[PDB]
Amino acid sequence: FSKACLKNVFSVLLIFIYLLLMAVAVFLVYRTITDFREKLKHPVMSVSYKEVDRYDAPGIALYPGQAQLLSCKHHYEVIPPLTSPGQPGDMNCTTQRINYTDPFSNQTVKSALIVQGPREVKKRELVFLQFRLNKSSEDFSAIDYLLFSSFQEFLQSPNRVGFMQACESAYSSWKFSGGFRTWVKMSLVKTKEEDGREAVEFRQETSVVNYIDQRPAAKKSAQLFFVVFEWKDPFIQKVQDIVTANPWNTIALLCGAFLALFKAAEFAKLSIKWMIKIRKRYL
Amino acid sequence: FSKACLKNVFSVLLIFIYLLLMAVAVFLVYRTITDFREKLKHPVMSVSYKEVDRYDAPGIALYPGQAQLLSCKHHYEVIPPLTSPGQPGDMNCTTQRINYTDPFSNQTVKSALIVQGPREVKKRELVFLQFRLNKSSEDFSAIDYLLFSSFQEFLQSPNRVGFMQACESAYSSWKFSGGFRTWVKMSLVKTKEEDGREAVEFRQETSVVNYIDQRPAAKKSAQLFFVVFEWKDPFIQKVQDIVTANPWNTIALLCGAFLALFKAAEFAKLSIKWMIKIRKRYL
Amino acid sequence: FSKACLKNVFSVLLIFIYLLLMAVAVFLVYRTITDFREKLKHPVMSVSYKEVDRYDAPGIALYPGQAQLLSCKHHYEVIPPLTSPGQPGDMNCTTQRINYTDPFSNQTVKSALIVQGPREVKKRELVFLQFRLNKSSEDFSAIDYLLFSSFQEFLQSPNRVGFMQACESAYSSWKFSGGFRTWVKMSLVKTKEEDGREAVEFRQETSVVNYIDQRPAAKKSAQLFFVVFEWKDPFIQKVQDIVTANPWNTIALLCGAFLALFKAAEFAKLSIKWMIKIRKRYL
Ligand SMILES: *[C@@H]1O[C@H](CO)[C@@H](O)[C@H](O)[C@H]1NC(C)=O
Ligand SMILES: *[C@@H]1O[C@H](CO)[C@@H](O)[C@H](O)[C@H]1NC(C)=O
Ligand SMILES: *[C@@H]1O[C@H](CO)[C@@H](O)[C@H](O)[C@H]1NC(C)=O
Ligand SMILES: *[C@@H]1O[C@H](CO)[C@@H](O)[C@H](O)[C@H]1NC(C)=O
Ligand SMILES: *[C@@H]1O[C@H](CO)[C@@H](O)[C@H](O)[C@H]1NC(C)=O
Ligand SMILES: *[C@@H]1O[C@H](CO)[C@@H](O)[C@H](O)[C@H]1NC(C)=O
Ligand SMILES: *[C@@H]1O[C@H](CO)[C@@H](O)[C@H](O)[C@H]1NC(C)=O
Ligand SMILES: *[C@@H]1O[C@H](CO)[C@@H](O)[C@H](O)[C@H]1NC(C)=O
Ligand SMILES: *[C@@H]1O[C@H](CO)[C@@H](O)[C@H](O)[C@H]1NC(C)=O
Ligand SMILES: *[C@@H]1O[C@H](CO)[C@@H](O)[C@H](O)[C@H]1NC(C)=O
Ligand SMILES: *[C@@H]1O[C@H](CO)[C@@H](O)[C@H](O)[C@H]1NC(C)=O
Ligand SMILES: *[C@@H]1O[C@H](CO)[C@@H](O)[C@H](O)[C@H]1NC(C)=O
Repeated sequence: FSKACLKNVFSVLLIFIYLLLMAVAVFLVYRTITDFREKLKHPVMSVSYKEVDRYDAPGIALYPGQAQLLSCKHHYEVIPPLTSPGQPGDMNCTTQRINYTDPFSNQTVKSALIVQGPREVKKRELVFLQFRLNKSSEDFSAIDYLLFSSFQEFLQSPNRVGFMQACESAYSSWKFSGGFRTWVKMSLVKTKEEDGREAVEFRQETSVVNYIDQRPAAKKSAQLFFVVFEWKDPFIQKVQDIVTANPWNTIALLCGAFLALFKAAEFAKLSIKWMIKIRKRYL
Repeated sequence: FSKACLKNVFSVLLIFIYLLLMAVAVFLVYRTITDFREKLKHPVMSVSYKEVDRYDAPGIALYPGQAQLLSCKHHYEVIPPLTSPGQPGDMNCTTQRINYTDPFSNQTVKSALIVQGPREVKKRELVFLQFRLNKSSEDFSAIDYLLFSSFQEFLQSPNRVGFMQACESAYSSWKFSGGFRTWVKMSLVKTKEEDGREAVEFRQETSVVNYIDQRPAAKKSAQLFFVVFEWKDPFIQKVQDIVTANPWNTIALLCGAFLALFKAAEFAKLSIKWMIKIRKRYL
Repeated sequence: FSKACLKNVFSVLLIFIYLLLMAVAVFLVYRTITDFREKLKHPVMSVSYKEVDRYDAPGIALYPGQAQLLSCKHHYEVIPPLTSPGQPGDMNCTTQRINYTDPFSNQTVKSALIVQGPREVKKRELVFLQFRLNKSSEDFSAIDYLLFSSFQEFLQSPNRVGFMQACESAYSSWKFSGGFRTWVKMSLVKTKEEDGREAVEFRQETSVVNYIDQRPAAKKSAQLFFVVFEWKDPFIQKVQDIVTANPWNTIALLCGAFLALFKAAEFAKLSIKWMIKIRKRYL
């Protein structure tokens, strides 16, 4: 009746209390393990993928030098035929300009043009950029570009100079050539270091397409650069410490270890009792 | 004797029965967990690789437009020197032609030429294709291609039109340029969605090689396209829900949780008995 | 006092002995499982990443044929402007030459030039190579290259001929074109087979940049090849058998299975005692 129900309730709450205590002990051991692992250098890391409905707009830092940005536009899955190559027109995108001292030599000041990238991967959104360089005594006509995760973070950055140097430290620098159109499909990788900081890196796939110049031969001295930026897939890659990335495996291992210790203690007590009984029976 | 053996057999079969019951309960809990997980959106997914002796022949959907397929051939690890570039000859491969309305605009009807790809990765099998385009008023001379997993599935597809649209929805579209030879190394990725459907995607690595035209200057108006398709490695990538991909980790976690619950119940019973005995001894 | 301390010490050492025995049994079962898995063909494999402070210098096997290696140099993050393209000069790197019969046809003897690659990824170390080919009646001007893990291993190899054939068996062969500069970012993948042997493979990302030739028109007959080699990131990928790569998950599963078996045995004994008591009470 009432007494049996009260006893059952007391037993259930005591079970819950002991479960809470066991969870606390297991969590403390896991916290100790993670604290030890965080101070290791070069640990083994695991990989995971996560799908996104829409991407945060990335930042494309271009280094045209003397080349003038002729045109930048947003398109969906297709680029309409060029109205007049080599002519300025239709320049309407979110762009910023930043000068910063190169972190590797300190002799050269890099001037970068930051462009907001595309967001809608599931609609094949494209950012199409056209540059024109009048003349250059240098060989290997190319424009260098760099990719970073967020344009908004750069916009609200307190420094905006150390941000660009930190971006240059990342391994996301490439070049695209003149006289060609480069289709770039970018992929996002995020690595979680033991300090808690996130390092963002970009993979790329490229398609290089020759450009046919029907402009007059007198106008062929200038060089035209065409580049297209889009997201390859809605999957973001995440590299994280193998123990920290999957806490549940370590929790299961620790629970098994504790239960094994309890079992071993019970067997030791049983063996002690057995030996005591054997000694008593013998003498 | 007989009685002891019978008792031992009964105990062993009872142990097996209880093990079956525990396995049934653990499987039911795992099934409930997976049913909950399947209705989540954008979960964390794990990656695995599997080696294959031979590949299923893929489907290469090319969009030449006005370009004529001059030649297609299968080679092993090397391509013999061209007998006569720009001339038709040696066109012998499994090819099919399909017209379908583009799923993104519905104004344009895409005409695709499907080619059966290579299978023997361990023999470096190559599919070599040569196209020729007489003239084109458009710039950016390129031919678009798409990759899908199985040519046989397309061959036996009941629709053959929705199949191509679904393939176009996948993120496996690229282009290759004229006046160059493009060596394409493809890699296969298969993603298992929670609905049970498999999404197939292709990664690519490209080598672009300039083509030297020794044909007469009067014949240089036409543009030549050369493309090579082969498998990069015998490893197929598989991306799957992290809980579903490794059921054994979840099984171990659930077994540990159940044993912890049993241990907690035993400790609660022991504590109840201890307190009852203490109360009896005190008064 | 002394007796209680001695009893506690004996109990603790017996607990340790039983824990050692349980660990031995679990390790034996895991060893049996791994021995069974090692004889499987095409198993499921997991992936992990490991960071490195510095890379072991790789081996770049180039196949110039009739092209002469004009220049090879080591640079950090930037290549100074060319003093005089097409002219020999500044050839100072660790290079070796090897002839070996091709393992696929045995009719052709491949002559390879091995170059020691870069090591310091965190300093963006670059290996820059320039070749010059006087004339060639063949089309598709390209130079084939292959990548292998260690130059030192090739240097101390007892055979040096079977080593190159085994390297050619690996899926790390590409080409780079003349009249262009190819920036190659390489990534290292190591696969552990069940036999214990390690297979090394290379991924690559390429940037192709057009080269502007201001040399006199009489000197344009020769073709110039420019290639740059560097490491993309300090992360090495490792693909290994899923059971062997994460032994701790299997250890946790086996510990849970053993504890479940012990629990089932205890429940069977309790049920046997219950039924015996019920039979005694009834009659
Ligand atoms: C495009 O440019 C025009 C003028 O250059 C501007 O008024 C318009 O807002 C721009 N649209 C977008 C989407 O950038
Ligand atoms: C940045 O440097 C460029 C020259 O490279 C020049 O426009 C000026 O010095 C700087 N621009 C601004 C807006 O500070
Ligand atoms: C360049 O200047 C920066 C900041 O003053 C310094 O940290 C770096 O060591 C310098 N590099 C040299 C002197 O090579
Ligand atoms: C530089 O480019 C402009 C295009 O904005 C062109 O009008 C001008 O003629 C070019 N300079 C020379 C010297 O041709
Ligand atoms: C190659 O083509 C010829 C005729 O064009 C045909 O008879 C032969 O069967 C073809 N072989 C292959 C392997 O496609
Ligand atoms: C497909 O379209 C092409 C024109 O693009 C033309 O051959 C014809 O209309 C269609 N071919 C077939 C076989 O239905
Ligand atoms: C194109 O037509 C298809 C099928 O009729 C339709 O689903 C799609 O919304 C249309 N797109 C438009 C009207 O932009
Ligand atoms: C079109 O290509 C064919 C090759 O099949 C060639 O004979 C013909 O002359 C070309 N057309 C023109 C107008 O040159
Ligand atoms: C560069 O070459 C010169 C002579 O060609 C040689 O003396 C020097 O040791 C070389 N340095 C390096 C770093 O290879
Ligand atoms: C290797 O072959 C080349 C010709 O391809 C020639 O130098 C010679 O036969 C061999 N060289 C050496 C050093 O054995
Ligand atoms: C080429 O020679 C090698 C070694 O003698 C042999 O293993 C291979 O089968 C040969 N290939 C042929 C005859 O096609
Ligand atoms: C071959 O190349 C050399 C450069 O070392 C050059 O001097 C020579 O003239 C070339 N041969 C011919 C036939 O031009």
